[PDB]
Amino acid sequence: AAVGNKSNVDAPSFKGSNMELADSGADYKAFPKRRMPGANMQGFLDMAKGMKPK
Amino acid sequence: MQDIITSVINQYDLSGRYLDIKGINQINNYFDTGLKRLMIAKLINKEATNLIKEASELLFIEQPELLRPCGNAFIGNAYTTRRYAACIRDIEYYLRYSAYSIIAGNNSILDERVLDGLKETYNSLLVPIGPTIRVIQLLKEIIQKKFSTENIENAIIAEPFDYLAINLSDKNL
Amino acid sequence: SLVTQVILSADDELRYPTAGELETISSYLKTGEYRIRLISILQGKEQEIIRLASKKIFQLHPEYIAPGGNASGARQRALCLRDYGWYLRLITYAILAGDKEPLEKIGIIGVREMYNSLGVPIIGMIDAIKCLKEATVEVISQEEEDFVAPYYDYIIQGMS
Amino acid sequence: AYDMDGTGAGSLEPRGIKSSAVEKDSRCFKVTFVLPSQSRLYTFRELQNVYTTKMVPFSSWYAEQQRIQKMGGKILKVELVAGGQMRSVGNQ
Amino acid sequence: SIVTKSIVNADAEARYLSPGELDRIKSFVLSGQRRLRIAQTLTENRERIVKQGGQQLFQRRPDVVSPGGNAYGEEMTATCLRDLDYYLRLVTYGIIAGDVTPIEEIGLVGVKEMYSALGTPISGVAEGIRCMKDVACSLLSGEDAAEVGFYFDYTLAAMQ
Amino acid sequence: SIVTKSIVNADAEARYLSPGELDRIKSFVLSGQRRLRIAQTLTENRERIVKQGGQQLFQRRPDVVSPGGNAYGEEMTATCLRDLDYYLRLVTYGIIAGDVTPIEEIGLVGVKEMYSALGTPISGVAEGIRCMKDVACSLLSGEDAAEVGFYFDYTLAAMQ
Amino acid sequence: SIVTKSIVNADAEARYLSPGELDRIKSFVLSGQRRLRIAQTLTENRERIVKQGGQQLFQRRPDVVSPGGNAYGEEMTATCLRDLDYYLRLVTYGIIAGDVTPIEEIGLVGVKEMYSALGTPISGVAEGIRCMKDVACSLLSGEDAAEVGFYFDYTLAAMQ
Amino acid sequence: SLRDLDWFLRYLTYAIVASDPNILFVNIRGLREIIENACSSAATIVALKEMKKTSLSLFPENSIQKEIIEEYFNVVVDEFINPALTDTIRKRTSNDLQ
Amino acid sequence: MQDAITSVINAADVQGKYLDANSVEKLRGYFQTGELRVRAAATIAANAATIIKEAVAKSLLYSDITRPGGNMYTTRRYAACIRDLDYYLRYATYGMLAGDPSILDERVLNGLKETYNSLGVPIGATIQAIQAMKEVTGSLVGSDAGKEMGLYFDYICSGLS
Amino acid sequence: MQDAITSVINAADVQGKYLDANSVEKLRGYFQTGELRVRAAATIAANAATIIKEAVAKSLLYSDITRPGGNMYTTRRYAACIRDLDYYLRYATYGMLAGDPSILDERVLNGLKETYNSLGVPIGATIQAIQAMKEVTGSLVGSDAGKEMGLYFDYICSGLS
Amino acid sequence: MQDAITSVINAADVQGKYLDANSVEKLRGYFQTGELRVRAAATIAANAATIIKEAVAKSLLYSDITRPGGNMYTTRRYAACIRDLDYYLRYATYGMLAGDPSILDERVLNGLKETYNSLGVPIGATIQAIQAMKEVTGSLVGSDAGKEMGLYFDYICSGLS
Amino acid sequence: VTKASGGSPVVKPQLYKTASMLTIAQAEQQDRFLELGELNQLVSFLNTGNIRLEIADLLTKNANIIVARAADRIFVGGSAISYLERPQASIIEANSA
Ligand SMILES: CCC1=C(C)/C(=C/C2=NC(=C\c3[nH]c(/C=C4\NC(=O)[C@H](C)[C@H]4CC)c(C)c3CCC(=O)O)/C(CCC(=O)O)=C2C)NC1=O
Ligand SMILES: CCC1=C(C)/C(=C/C2=NC(=C\c3[nH]c(/C=C4\NC(=O)[C@H](C)[C@H]4CC)c(C)c3CCC(=O)O)/C(CCC(=O)O)=C2C)NC1=O
Ligand SMILES: CCC1=C(C)/C(=C/C2=NC(=C\c3[nH]c(/C=C4\NC(=O)[C@H](C)[C@H]4CC)c(C)c3CCC(=O)O)/C(CCC(=O)O)=C2C)NC1=O
Ligand SMILES: CCC1=C(C)/C(=C/C2=NC(=C\c3[nH]c(/C=C4\NC(=O)[C@H](C)[C@H]4CC)c(C)c3CCC(=O)O)/C(CCC(=O)O)=C2C)NC1=O
Ligand SMILES: CCC1=C(C)/C(=C/C2=NC(=C\c3[nH]c(/C=C4\NC(=O)[C@H](C)[C@H]4CC)c(C)c3CCC(=O)O)/C(CCC(=O)O)=C2C)NC1=O
Ligand SMILES: CCC1=C(C)/C(=C/C2=NC(=C\c3[nH]c(/C=C4\NC(=O)[C@H](C)[C@H]4CC)c(C)c3CCC(=O)O)/C(CCC(=O)O)=C2C)NC1=O
Ligand SMILES: CCC1=C(C)/C(=C/C2=NC(=C\c3[nH]c(/C=C4\NC(=O)[C@H](C)[C@H]4CC)c(C)c3CCC(=O)O)/C(CCC(=O)O)=C2C)NC1=O
Ligand SMILES: CCC1=C(C)/C(=C/C2=NC(=C\c3[nH]c(/C=C4\NC(=O)[C@H](C)[C@H]4CC)c(C)c3CCC(=O)O)/C(CCC(=O)O)=C2C)NC1=O
Ligand SMILES: CCC1=C(C)/C(=C/C2=NC(=C\c3[nH]c(/C=C4\NC(=O)[C@H](C)[C@H]4CC)c(C)c3CCC(=O)O)/C(CCC(=O)O)=C2C)NC1=O
Repeated sequence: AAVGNKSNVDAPSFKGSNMELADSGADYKAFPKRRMPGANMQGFLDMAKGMKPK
Repeated sequence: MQDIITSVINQYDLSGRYLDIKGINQINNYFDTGLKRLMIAKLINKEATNLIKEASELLFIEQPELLRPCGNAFIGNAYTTRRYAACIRDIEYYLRYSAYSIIAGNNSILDERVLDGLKETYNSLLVPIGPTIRVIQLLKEIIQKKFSTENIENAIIAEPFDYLAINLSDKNL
Repeated sequence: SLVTQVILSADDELRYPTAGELETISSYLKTGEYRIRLISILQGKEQEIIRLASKKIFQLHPEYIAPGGNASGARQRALCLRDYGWYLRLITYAILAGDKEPLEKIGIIGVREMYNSLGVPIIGMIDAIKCLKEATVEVISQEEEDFVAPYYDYIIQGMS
Repeated sequence: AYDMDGTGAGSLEPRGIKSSAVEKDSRCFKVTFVLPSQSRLYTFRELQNVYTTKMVPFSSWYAEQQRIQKMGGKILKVELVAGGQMRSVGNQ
Repeated sequence: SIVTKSIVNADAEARYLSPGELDRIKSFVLSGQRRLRIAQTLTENRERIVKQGGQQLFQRRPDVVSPGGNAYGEEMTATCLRDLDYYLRLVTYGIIAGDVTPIEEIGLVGVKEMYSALGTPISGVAEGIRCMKDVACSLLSGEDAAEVGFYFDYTLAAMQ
Repeated sequence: SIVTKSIVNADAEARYLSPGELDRIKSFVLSGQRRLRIAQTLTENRERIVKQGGQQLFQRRPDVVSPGGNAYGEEMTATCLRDLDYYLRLVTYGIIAGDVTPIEEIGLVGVKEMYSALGTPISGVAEGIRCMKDVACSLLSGEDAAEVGFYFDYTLAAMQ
Repeated sequence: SIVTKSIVNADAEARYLSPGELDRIKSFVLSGQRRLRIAQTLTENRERIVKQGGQQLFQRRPDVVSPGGNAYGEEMTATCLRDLDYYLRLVTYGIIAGDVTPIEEIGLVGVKEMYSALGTPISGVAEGIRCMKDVACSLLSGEDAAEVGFYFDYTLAAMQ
Repeated sequence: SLRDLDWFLRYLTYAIVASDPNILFVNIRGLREIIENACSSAATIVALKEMKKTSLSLFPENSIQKEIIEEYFNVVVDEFINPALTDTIRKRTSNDLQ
Repeated sequence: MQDAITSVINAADVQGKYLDANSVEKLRGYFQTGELRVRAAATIAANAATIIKEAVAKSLLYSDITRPGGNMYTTRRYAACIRDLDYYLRYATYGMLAGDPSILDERVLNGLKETYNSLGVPIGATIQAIQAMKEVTGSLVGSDAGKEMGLYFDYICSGLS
Repeated sequence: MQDAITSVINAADVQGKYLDANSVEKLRGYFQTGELRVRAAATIAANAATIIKEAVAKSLLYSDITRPGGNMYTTRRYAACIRDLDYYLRYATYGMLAGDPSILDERVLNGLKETYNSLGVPIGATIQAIQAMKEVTGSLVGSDAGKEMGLYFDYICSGLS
Repeated sequence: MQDAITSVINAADVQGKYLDANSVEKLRGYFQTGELRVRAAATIAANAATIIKEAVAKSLLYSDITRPGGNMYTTRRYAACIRDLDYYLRYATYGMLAGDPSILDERVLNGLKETYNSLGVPIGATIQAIQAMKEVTGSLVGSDAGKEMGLYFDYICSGLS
Repeated sequence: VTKASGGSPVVKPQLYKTASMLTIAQAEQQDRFLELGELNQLVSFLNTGNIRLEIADLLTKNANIIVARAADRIFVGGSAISYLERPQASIIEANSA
């Protein structure tokens, strides 16, 4: 199914959200995509909750 | 290696002259603190297996990352007990060669037997240099806890541990 | 002993003892009897001291005394004081021959595998010697116990 | 060349084992000895038989016999299997 | 510091240090008692100077913390305050060194390459340091606030 | 055999046998029923495997049997087939031992020294074993011919 | 040559050259006039020494040239004589060097690995060099034939 | 304690996926000694023998898989209650070495 | 500095012979993949900054080389990394187009491991950064194109080791 | 020195996580080809001398490296080749079983191209020998097994280049 | 160093004959006990330290060789024992798997009694330690497996006597 | 400060063995192709294969059940299983069991 029907305008793409299913997530890289804190850093995460909501 | 004495005598041999009184004043400063340099050393032998244990918990209490998985950086911190067993072993050496070097009154034994290739060895195994130097001075504060009421034993204890700190640094300034 | 270390250490270089080493023999032999006078003080306090060692090694570690521990039972505890007696006897040897070899050729070299094949916790034996050194301070004055102090903590360093 | 060039005390190469072996010596002993290691209990290496009987040359018997006693060995028997005695020329 | 670059200045010129250089090394070391007091104030006020520093930073730049901002979520906001703890630390070094030489080769040289390569808005981190400056100078007198603020605005200048 | 060199491997390494070594001694002894059947086929087929073995050997290498060849004459040609009976026997040992260890130290170690010292063309005897291999694998199924032929070609490899 | 290995002999022994070594370098260089005459005879007799060399080689080893032999056809037989031209050349080097050192590290070290890996019967090429030896010694007097033949049989020895 | 009750589930599920139990043996030999002061050791042997009792709920016993993973649990728990190996020493022969 | 065509011409020229069937056989094999390499080098040029940002965050972003004392602490030192990683992703793009890794050791590999030892740069973390950078590059250009671009990454990692 | 299982365990361990579905997914893929690799390593062990004899005769047997002056002239130098080619056919067999080329650069590739330049060994003729050796190896073990054994040959040729 | 299969092949080979019905008759007898020996060698590997701890405590733990003056007083000398008893329990495990005691005299028995006399090690207490070690080994592996493992212990005790 | 440098080659320290692993290394150290005994060594552990692998997933899937049932035994105080923290490296993910 393509549903190409008619009047395929270009401008005004709006907002909202959907988050479609991944794939191909069946491959196999050995490393993750990295993050940051943990150890050495629990102090500041707990502490950026403080301003998170501001 | 070279103690404070032999290092002093090589100082006057290179110039090929006898020992003057400025040379002998340097030797006398060792002979005065020489009796004080021993119970510092004798305290370390009595406090050796302890002083490594307080250093480790004081280290990992600030660096919990060292007891965690490395990340994909294959880095040698104290992840596994095989890693932890050898990693406590390095604290043995830093306390040991910094114990002889307290008695020699000179850091000649330090660099040629500890510093030479230290950044070589740790760069191979990807070992932490930052936390490795911080544990060296956790020992320094821990040892200075015992001799604290006066302050002339403190400069003696600080000299070996301070020398490893300045020398293991990649120089930021 | 100390002269044996100088004869050996000078023998692997195929030379007579140098100027510094002959000091090390001469100074050791001039402090001769004071080790001899000291060991007779400790031999008269072996029943003194091991009774005090069993004070604190077991109030510190009731795991070993309790039913299930290694030292549970009379005959297990019977040799328990014997190991203190041999260690204290060894230290009198080390205090005399002014070095660590009688504490090292006996007692220290291979001690962990001895205890590990016996069931004695090797950490507990470290506290036993540390307990023994804690017990020797009371029956000994301040002059001579720091003479015997470095011979004890070598054993603790040897056992780890 | 041979081990007796003029080396003795106070000479540049370190004072060591000096054998009375000629140029390319062809004398060799048949020795027998036990040599307990006395170092396995802090190294924990594998164990090897210490009772050996082997042919050591005359060029290096003295070093070996000087070393077998270094580590507490006992020499049960040695012989000069190959070579002559009191031979001025011909040990080569 | 002022001591090291007053040397390397006169080092390059093949000469010793003038009175203009040696009456300021002299003037700086007598200033050293007052510098450690100023750095001692910022040392154990990092809890408020950083947390209130990120206070005004998010109120002035909600984009960086909003969804899509670089410091979005519990994770990045913690690192969002981590950098402010870095730059607050370097200002304590510059106050004791009497110069931005510590701040120069740490956190300033090539800083635009890092933050451009991290996707972070470099103007946003400049806004963060300015918010820390008002908190820092509010903790000190007027004679000190002309110094502690003085090192922040240099960091503001080099960070854009 | 696989049992003796899986031992002497782990013997040298100061260790016991791993699961990789003990799950194959296990896997080999359950294979032992099938090995004796395979060796039983070659045992009483030596009349055809050898005689047809020397069949193709002379048709492919008439030089060795022609006048001047090493195996020239009725009472040698007999020894010409004797060696093939040897090597056919060693392959029966290798099949039951599960390895060329019997074939290694018999008929393979230093084989070039013997045949060079006998004047025999070592390449010619290699051709003889290959002719025996086609006769041997023609007597067994495909699952077996991957083994019985498998030991011949090892003998072919070491014999040149 | 005799000059280079009489040096490297005395080189390893940390000494100079004895009269036994220097009265032979002396004796060899006075021999040098006679050596070049001997090598000059074999130099422009390679047409007969090689072609008659392969003459007796095929009459004594028809297998290697027969169909199935390694040197079969117009192609391999040309290379069959090429190797004899090689080894005849190395003998001219050994005669002028006064030693098989040129023949050692060329055409002798690891020669069995090459010819075994080429499928060539190494015994066959040894037969070729022997046939060249009878042609070579037939071209010289008795005093010379004890040399020119002397280097061939060394090549015969190392080639089996 | 939950992190290590985690990990005992882990190198076992690395020893099954690998060939041998060797990775368990390296990381469990001196382990009980190191944590012996902040842990009652018998509070580990109870917890380690609960994983085999739980993991044996999964398979029809006297099938092939039942004997495989059972043998890997008793390699780690019985060797857990086992004295740590002694440090190997490298004493040097002459002065300049260390 | 030779491409696949330069290397084919050199070997065919170094024997003084013409381009026979075997030399042109490889050249035809290179022209077949000519369409794949340009599109591979196309997307890598577009996502150069994005690939390097993905590799460092996936390999060595939070490790203690990033923290104080680690080899990457100061901002000059951090900025040198992404400058340094840009060459590996760039020169690998050149090898992917030229079809020959001669440019890498000519302009990257020689004096490289001898230089990092001078500065004290950890070769271990460097290769894992390139390995992670190789992993993201296979994401963009696809499988076979990632096999091509990946074939020069480990060439850098091998020689840099 | 890691196999496919060692590399899978390392990457799953280096993040401190268990063996999830993706890590076991590749491990199942390796166990499926476990039967193919042993038979591939079986026949290569049998025909080791025959494969090397076929490669040198097909690639560099009669070229002028074989003649005087060429890089392979003397018998010591010729004998070093088949000794040298034996390692490439042997270590490639190890990579084919382990399913990971880590053993090659660990024990073959490092200091290899830097060593041939010292001796003056022609890298061009070396790779073509390995390419010809790869061609005969696909003859014995079949197509897909040749694809597996061939996948480590060009890995040697790539890094050795 | 021969197992039961090696010894059967040797005797059948040393007469130059094939493996007749009598040679295969013993080989079938060895394959029948192949399942028993592995499980016997399995549990002995598990309880190696426990078996040696049981033997010394049951035979020579409190005797006066243990007390000052006997040849097992010092800790080096005590530690040599359990090192020494480990070989007897280990090499006996090898004989139990190989089904032939050739490995014992090859690697244990030769120069053994001649060595203990040199050191002054009491052969009497040694055999009783092995006898007690044989007694506990029959506990673990069962009766018939203990009969097999026990058959090589007294072989050591016989030759060591 | 150290005024010289030997260099730091990349070295991967050993971590463990596997049955697929050491037998590849044993014949490697003897300088030989593995033989049919050792080729029979590498094969039937691969033939173990999916049996080893499925033991992981069945064990990995109910990992919490394996860990929790130990928590009921030797930890007083309610559940006391909240302190688990399965991802131990602080990564966003690549994939999760
Ligand atoms: C006398 C001076 C001297 C030192 C210091 C020294 C260190 C040294 N540390 C080593 C390993 C190691 N060192 C550590 C140490 C650590 N891991 C961390 O995460 C922490 C930062 C740190 C503990 C403070 C680890 C984990 C290894 C093993 C690396 C691995 O195998 O993964 C090794 C390799 C193993 C071996 O010893 O053979 C050496 C040689 N050698 C010397 O001669
Ligand atoms: C000269 C050096 C030297 C020592 C030390 C030595 C020790 C030694 N300790 C032993 C036993 C033992 N040792 C202990 C010891 C203890 N239980 C505790 O709680 C304590 C901490 C510790 C004693 C202070 C126990 C309980 C046993 C009996 C274990 C058993 O057989 O069940 C045994 C077995 C036989 C015997 O008791 O004589 C020896 C040989 N041998 C030596 O040659
Ligand atoms: C440390 C204990 C110890 C000793 C004593 C010892 C002796 C010893 N003396 C030797 C030879 C010798 N010893 C002598 C000695 C003598 N000729 C005479 O007429 C005198 C009676 C005597 C001098 C007092 C001679 C001449 C040789 C050389 C024998 C030869 O070349 O055949 C050799 C043969 C190797 C060599 O010298 O390099 C040894 C090993 N080795 C040891 O380890
Ligand atoms: C001492 C000098 C110095 C600085 C400054 C420094 C910065 C630095 N900032 C980082 C990340 C970061 N920095 C930010 C920062 C921000 N987000 C915002 O919205 C704000 C505008 C801003 C903070 C006020 C974020 C969100 C990350 C994580 C980016 C990512 O995960 O991709 C990282 C990577 C992770 C790490 O290792 O910490 C470094 C190295 N390093 C240094 O050595
Ligand atoms: C078990 C391993 C083993 C082998 C292989 C072996 C071989 C062997 N082959 C021999 C002879 C011989 N072998 C041959 C063989 C051949 N002629 C040809 O043309 C063919 C190429 C080839 C056979 C296929 C000939 C002709 C002789 C006699 C040579 C002579 O009389 O000078 C002899 C000397 C006579 C004897 O004692 O039998 C031995 C020992 N011995 C062993 O123990
Ligand atoms: C200087 C020392 C030296 C030698 C000896 C040498 C030999 C040598 N012999 C060769 C071939 C060959 N050699 C032969 C030789 C023979 N066929 C027979 O039947 C006879 C027994 C024998 C000659 C008397 C044959 C047939 C080939 C070609 C083999 C083939 O095409 O497969 C080749 C390969 C082709 C070539 O490059 O020439 C070399 C390198 N190289 C050297 O550097
Ligand atoms: C994969 C195999 C493996 C394990 C299990 C392992 C454990 C390990 N547990 C540790 C500590 C610890 N482990 C525990 C607790 C426990 N541990 C248990 O096995 C019980 C379930 C529980 C007690 C009931 C505690 C409380 C500490 C902290 C001890 C300390 O403060 O020193 C440490 C020191 C670093 C740290 O603080 O975590 C290691 C290295 N290492 C390994 O390589
Ligand atoms: C296991 C990984 C590994 C490899 C690959 C290796 C190679 C290696 N090849 C060498 C020589 C050599 N290699 C060759 C090879 C060749 N000549 C040619 O024309 C061809 C292109 C090529 C054959 C394919 C030759 C001729 C020599 C001898 C060089 C000389 O004597 O100068 C040498 C010098 C020492 C010796 O052979 O004993 C080493 C160390 N070492 C290793 O550890
Ligand atoms: C694999 C075959 C094999 C054996 C068996 C073997 C034995 C052997 N036992 C030794 C010592 C020893 N063995 C013992 C044993 C004992 N003391 C007793 O009272 C008991 C009766 C007995 C324990 C059962 C002792 C105490 C020593 C040390 C002797 C000494 O230091 O003088 C030594 C001297 C070196 C050393 O231990 O490092 C060897 C070589 N070597 C071998 O290759």
